[PDB]
Amino acid sequence: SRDRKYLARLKLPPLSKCEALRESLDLGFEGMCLEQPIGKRLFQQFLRTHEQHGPALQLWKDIEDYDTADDALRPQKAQALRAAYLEPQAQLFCSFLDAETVARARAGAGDGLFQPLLRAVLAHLGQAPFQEFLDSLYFLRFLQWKWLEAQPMGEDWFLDFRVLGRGGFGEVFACQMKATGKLYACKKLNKKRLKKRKGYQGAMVEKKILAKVHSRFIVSLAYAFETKTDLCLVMTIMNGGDIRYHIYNVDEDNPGFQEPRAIFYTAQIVSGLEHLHQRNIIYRDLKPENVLLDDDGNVRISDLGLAVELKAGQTKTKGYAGTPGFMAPELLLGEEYDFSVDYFALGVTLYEMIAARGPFRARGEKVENKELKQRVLEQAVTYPDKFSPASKDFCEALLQKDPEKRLGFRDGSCDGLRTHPLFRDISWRQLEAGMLTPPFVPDSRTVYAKNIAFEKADTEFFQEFASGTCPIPWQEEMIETGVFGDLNVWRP
Amino acid sequence: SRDRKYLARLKLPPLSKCEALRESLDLGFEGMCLEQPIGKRLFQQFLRTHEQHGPALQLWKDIEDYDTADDALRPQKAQALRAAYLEPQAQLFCSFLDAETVARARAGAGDGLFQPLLRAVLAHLGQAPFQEFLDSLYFLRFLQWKWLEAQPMGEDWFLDFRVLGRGGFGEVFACQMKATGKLYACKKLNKKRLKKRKGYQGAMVEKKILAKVHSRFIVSLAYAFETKTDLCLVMTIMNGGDIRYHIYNVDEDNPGFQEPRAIFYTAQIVSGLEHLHQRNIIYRDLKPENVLLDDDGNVRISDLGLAVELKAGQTKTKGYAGTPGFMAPELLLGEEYDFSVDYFALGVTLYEMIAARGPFRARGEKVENKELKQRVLEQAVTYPDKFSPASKDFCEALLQKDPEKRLGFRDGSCDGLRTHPLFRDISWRQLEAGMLTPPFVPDSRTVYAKNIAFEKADTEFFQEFASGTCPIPWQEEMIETGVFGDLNVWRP
Ligand SMILES: COc1cc2c(cc1Nc1nc(Nc3ccsc3C(N)=O)c3cc[nH]c3n1)N(C(=O)CN(C)C)CCC2(C)C
Ligand SMILES: COc1cc2c(cc1Nc1nc(Nc3ccsc3C(N)=O)c3cc[nH]c3n1)N(C(=O)CN(C)C)CCC2(C)C
Ligand SMILES: [Cl-]
Ligand SMILES: [Cl-]
Ligand SMILES: [Cl-]
Ligand SMILES: [Cl-]
Ligand SMILES: [Cl-]
Ligand SMILES: [Cl-]
Ligand SMILES: [Cl-]
Ligand SMILES: [Cl-]
Ligand SMILES: [Cl-]
Ligand SMILES: [Cl-]
Ligand SMILES: [Cl-]
Ligand SMILES: [Cl-]
Repeated sequence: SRDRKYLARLKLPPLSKCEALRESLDLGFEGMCLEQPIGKRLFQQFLRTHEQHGPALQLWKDIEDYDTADDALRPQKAQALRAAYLEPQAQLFCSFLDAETVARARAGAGDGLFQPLLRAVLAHLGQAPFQEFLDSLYFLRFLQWKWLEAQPMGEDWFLDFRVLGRGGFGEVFACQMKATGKLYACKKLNKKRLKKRKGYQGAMVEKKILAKVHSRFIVSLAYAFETKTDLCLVMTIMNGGDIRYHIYNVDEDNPGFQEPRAIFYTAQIVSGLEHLHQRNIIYRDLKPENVLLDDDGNVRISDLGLAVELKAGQTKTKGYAGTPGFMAPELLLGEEYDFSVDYFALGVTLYEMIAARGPFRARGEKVENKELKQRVLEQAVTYPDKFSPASKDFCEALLQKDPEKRLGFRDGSCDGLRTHPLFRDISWRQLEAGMLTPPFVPDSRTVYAKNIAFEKADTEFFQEFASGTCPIPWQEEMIETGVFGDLNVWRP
Repeated sequence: SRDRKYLARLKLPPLSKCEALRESLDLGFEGMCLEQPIGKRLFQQFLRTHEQHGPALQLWKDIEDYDTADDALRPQKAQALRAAYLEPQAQLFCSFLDAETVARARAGAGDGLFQPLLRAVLAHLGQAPFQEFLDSLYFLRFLQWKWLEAQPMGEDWFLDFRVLGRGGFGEVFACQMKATGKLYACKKLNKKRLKKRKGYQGAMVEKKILAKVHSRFIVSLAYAFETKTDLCLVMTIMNGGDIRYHIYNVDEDNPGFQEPRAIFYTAQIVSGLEHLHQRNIIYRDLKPENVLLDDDGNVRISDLGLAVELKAGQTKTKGYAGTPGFMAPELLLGEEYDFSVDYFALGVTLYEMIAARGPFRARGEKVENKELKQRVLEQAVTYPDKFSPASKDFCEALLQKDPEKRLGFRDGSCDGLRTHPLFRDISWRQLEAGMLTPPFVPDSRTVYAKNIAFEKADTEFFQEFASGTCPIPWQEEMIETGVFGDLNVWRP
């Protein structure tokens, strides 16, 4: 799948070419060695080759391993961890730690056992070991990768191979990054039609939100660029398409998802919504057609074209935006609103997943926006026997017409909502890491995709929009596809 | 055999500690990338990881491989070389080369086919590829190894395990470098006895000569250091001891070497003598007791305590030095002399190897220095039937009493002497590289070794003498013993 010609442009530069990055990059520990996948990998390689750091690195790795392990393996793991690093006879005893820290980590039993230990380990690693890393070859090799990350990688680097859909949103293609073979979805916005529909500012707002979030539960933006005709956003491809299709069109006679599958998607959508709300962004368009499914069985939220970022000291907004059937009463009435709107839409979405109809409209019923609006404002929802008591109760809590009484985001988090009995069987710590096996695994639908004067103000906007490569996704791609391993070899 | 505790002091430094070496080292291409084993290895690793340099490196390696191959394999090698790098369809065609150079290298057939090609390859490598190496991680890793090479590695680093011999020369021990396990011979000079026998200047002259030669046919000096009681020279151990022992004491009834074995040692001693004479050094003590044998079957000259380096514009010297029986007439008469003296001693040594007696004295005969001196000056040598015509003729040529008529060093080399029919079966190019199988392989004799106020002028001399680690031998040891491979790993 890799193409030779583009793979050959991924060459590490001479060191002298990296002297300007060295001045201008943020070189803090958390930002470089914890948050950037290449930074982390290179930091850990430095630790592994410096025997004095062996215990700190192996303890670091063993805590991450513990944090994502199946419930049945945690006793034996927390025993092996303690014996290797914490007990007085431990072969890899971590003597940079406080006696208190070692004490507490040897006691304790519940969730987040070792989270305090981990903070201590990362705190230690950010002092002398990090300073030694900055004076090593490994740090320079990080600057070389960062120089590469910053090079031009525009339309030429992507091969379009299938049309996924066209409409007012632009056109979306399945495409392949030529050097690595990685598959992506590319959304293309026609520059002329965009100017004439005065959509510059909306498009920019969407791109910005996508660039600044980084969640496994939200489609990722990996590249933003321009062509002569289009502005282009290269993002995670979700091979299953939208979940609405799956609710109705897979078992046509008996549509709807089984509860475990519905619950698992809800949990992933809640994780996505929390990520946005913690960054002061309101999504405003949650519905089944904008929740996408991949062929591992996981979902992400997509279509961030109606989303708003709240400004400094802003807790509410106004503005009529959404999809009829999913907009909360407070929005339909023209009031100010906050993150609450997305929780009502969540309620509606879960209802549909289980019932294969919405709470206000029978399957296939045709309702004009006025008749729908008055149903959302006045109609009490009923629940068929198809709903368990926990799914009914969760749904009632989200469908509260008064946002003051609705379940949602409280005290900076969704942790309140995570405690509802609906989610009693979800291991959030494995969900967060992508390590919880989905209750259902679908087939890919990529084969159902069919084959393939501006002013200076227009120019400057396009070029600002075309900000290029996003660091974190690019580092992921390089590691995942094996390119990092191949180009980072010291002696074959 | 490696010891953990000393191995642990071989740690590569932080980069900032190498900034002063970077200013003060000679960083020329020939000196760093061709002559220093670690420099070369790191240069070749840089070439191997930069695909554009692949052809130059593989051609470089294939020429060295050709230069040392058994005679029967050279046709097929020179064919495979031409097809890979030189013909218009060659997969690894070397397009930095001139069309003339490629032409000549495709023609030709004799000895030194590709020597002009090799000069062209190394000339090319010393331009842009070398400049790219200096701007790479590989060059910095070279500075790190050079910093290590310069660290204190005195008496503590060596474990003495056997006494090889004691006398007026000091004491010689078999010893082991603790970090690497490498075995060496260590010669120790007692500081008090040395001062009192006024031997400071002689000892210094010897150390200096050993440090500045680098030949596979001369014992190598690897470390020079002091203790509270001794000055110490750590050098190649030669496990067989001196060849005099082997002439007489292995087949006691029928002593002497077979001609092929004698010829092979002579060829190696000539290679050693040429190395000295090309550096304007006269050995002055060649004899069987100072030619040492190792258990691969190869010999080196040792005991450089009488050697002289001629000064600028000096072609002759005077001074009565040597061993009775091996000193040339011109020296015995008190005349000026040059490199010719060592060729007479060669004559004597070869005579003894074949006859198991000297040319002037029967086996076991006792002759006072006066009666011997007059025999060397007046007696015509005779040759038993034991001598082939070629060995007789070579011996006659070296035993000429008139140094003007003696075979020797002419026009900067021994190439004249190399053409004598005696050496018709020696492949000099494999001999020079250590790649000619010896006609005889002996057993090691290490088990016959038995177990274990100064002025400020004295102080300054000892510390000048104790110059520490010699770069080239140290880099060899690191590579040979596997330490280089182990510490130079980038990702285990
Ligand atoms: C192999 O992948 C697919 C195949 C299909 C779809 C979507 C995808 N995948 C996909 N589709 C995307 N968006 C998309 C596809 C059709 S319209 C559309 C959009 N308006 O964003 C995105 C945006 C980020 N990542 C994406 N991944 N389709 C849909 O999900 C249609 N719904 C959005 C309404 C079109 C149907 C097929 C099977 C081709
Ligand atoms: C396992 O190694 C040996 C063992 C023995 C000898 C020499 C060596 N090896 C040796 N011997 C060396 N020198 C040496 C050993 C005894 S005296 C002496 C010297 N005066 O330099 C050197 C100097 C550089 N490298 C050396 N290697 N011996 C001799 O070669 C004695 N002749 C020089 C006269 C002593 C005998 C044994 C077997 C112990
Ligand atoms: Cl690692
Ligand atoms: Cl390093
Ligand atoms: Cl299902
Ligand atoms: Cl509805
Ligand atoms: Cl209804
Ligand atoms: Cl959990
Ligand atoms: Cl190599
Ligand atoms: Cl490099
Ligand atoms: Cl023999
Ligand atoms: Cl004699
Ligand atoms: Cl005689
Ligand atoms: Cl030859």
